[PDB]
Amino acid sequence: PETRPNHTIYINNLNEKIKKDELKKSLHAIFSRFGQILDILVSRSLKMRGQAFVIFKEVSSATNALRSMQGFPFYDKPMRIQYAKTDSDIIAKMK
RNA sequence: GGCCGUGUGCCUUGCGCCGGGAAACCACGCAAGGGAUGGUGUCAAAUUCGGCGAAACCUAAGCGCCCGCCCGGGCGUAUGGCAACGCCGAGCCAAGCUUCGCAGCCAUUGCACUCCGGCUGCGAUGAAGGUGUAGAGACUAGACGGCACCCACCUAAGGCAAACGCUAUGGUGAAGGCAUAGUCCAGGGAGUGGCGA
RNA sequence: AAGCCACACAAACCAGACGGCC
Ligand SMILES: [K+]
Ligand SMILES: [K+]
Ligand SMILES: [K+]
Ligand SMILES: [K+]
Ligand SMILES: [K+]
Ligand SMILES: [Mg+2]
Ligand SMILES: [Mg+2]
Ligand SMILES: [Mg+2]
Ligand SMILES: [Mg+2]
Ligand SMILES: [Mg+2]
Ligand SMILES: [Mg+2]
Ligand SMILES: [Mg+2]
Ligand SMILES: [Mg+2]
Ligand SMILES: [Mg+2]
Ligand SMILES: [Mg+2]
Ligand SMILES: [Mg+2]
Ligand SMILES: [Mg+2]
Ligand SMILES: [Mg+2]
Repeated sequence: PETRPNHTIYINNLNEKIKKDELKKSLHAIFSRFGQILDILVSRSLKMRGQAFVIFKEVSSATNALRSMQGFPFYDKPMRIQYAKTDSDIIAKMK
C-alpha cells in the first residue's frame, strides 16, 4: 500500500525477463516526467530480480510518481511501487 | 623373435640435503638392483609456426705425438655426425573443472545500495594437461594420456569426539605414447649422382 | 670420412634408442 516518504522509491513485480541495462532505459525515461532523476539500481540476483530503486532529486518528483504511476502496466505487469524503507547510500552522502 | 652389452629414463633400496608439507608424502643430489606398480566409466579434439640442449654409438678435417725429414702412414682426440631423449617463444585443442555471454526449464513476490540461485543447449575465457617432439609422414583406436568414480594402503591438518579415537577435502599404487597397439606409406635390403676429409 | 640431400627402384625381411652375436 504505502510507507513513509523518501527520495528513492522501491519498485517491484517488474518483468523479470528484461535485461539489466535495458530496464534502466525504460525507467529513467518513463519516470523523468515528474522531475530530475539521479541513479537507478537494478540487480538480477535471485533476491533482487524484478525489483528496482529509482532515485529522484526531490520528494516532489517522487510523491507525484508514486501516485501517477501506481499500478501502471509495465510489460504486462502491474508495476507495484513503495517508498524506500531505508535511505539510499547516494543521498546519505549529502545529508 | 632370442640372448650379451652401452647410454639415457624409470621406480625401489640405502646414503646425503638451503627445500614444500600438519603428517603421510613429494622435491633435490648421488650410488646400487631390476622383485612389485589396482579397478570401472568417460573424451579423441588440437594435431601449427619457430628455437635451444643432448649421452652412448659412428667418423677423424684440424691439432698433438710417432714412423729421423718428403710421400705416404700410424696412434689420440670431436670442434663433424646419428640420435635415446630434456626443453623454451607463439599459436591451437575434446571431455572435466574457474569465471563471464545467449536461449530454455525449474523454482523466486524478493529492500538493495561491492560481486553473485540451480541444471541443461551452443559462444568466449582462465588454471591444468596436451599439441609442437614418429622412420618423411597418412589414417584408425585405445592407454601408460585428460577427466570422473571405485578399491588397497599410509597419514590425520581441519571437522567430529568427554574420551581409546573417528574420518580425505592430503598422499602412495613407475617411466614408455618424442607414434603405444594397428593399417599404410617413406627408409634399409638393393641404383646413380652431388655436397663432405 | 661419418653422415646428409636429390631423382631411380627387385623381394622376403629389418626398421619409430644404440653397439654385438644369433
Ligand atoms: K638398457
Ligand atoms: K622438510
Ligand atoms: K610428445
Ligand atoms: K585431527
Ligand atoms: K624416433
Ligand atoms: Mg621388474
Ligand atoms: Mg582423428
Ligand atoms: Mg605431428
Ligand atoms: Mg696427420
Ligand atoms: Mg707430411
Ligand atoms: Mg671413441
Ligand atoms: Mg658432440
Ligand atoms: Mg619443432
Ligand atoms: Mg615410494
Ligand atoms: Mg603424444
Ligand atoms: Mg620412442
Ligand atoms: Mg608403433
Ligand atoms: Mg641406399
